[PDB]
Amino acid sequence: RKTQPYDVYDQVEFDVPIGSRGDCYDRYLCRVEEMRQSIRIISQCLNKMPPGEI
Amino acid sequence: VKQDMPPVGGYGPIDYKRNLPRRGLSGYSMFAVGIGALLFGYWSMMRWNRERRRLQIEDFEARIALMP
Repeated sequence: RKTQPYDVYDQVEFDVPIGSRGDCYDRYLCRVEEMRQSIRIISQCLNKMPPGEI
Repeated sequence: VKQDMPPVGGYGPIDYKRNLPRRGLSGYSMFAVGIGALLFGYWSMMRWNRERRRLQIEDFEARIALMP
């Protein structure tokens, strides 16, 4: 998403979480913060919706 | 006229904080409460034990004087 924008993802502000020790509790916390950043992308998407076309 | 669904007037903030209030107190207070209540129970148990020791000696007097 951050490297190759396949859509307008380059114009929403978030940060993908990184792991630390390559580990299942650590991977769990990575999933949790990916959920949190999905909430932030929903917030910015509801902020900047254009009334363009279907 | 147009009747799409844009955000009408903009939507407010949405929280994403890890908001953990950390309910409770320090652990030294927890040790103080535990040792205090434990020692309270020890003193009350000691007093009741020696009261029943007095009554147990009285029951021994009953069995001594009752025997011949």
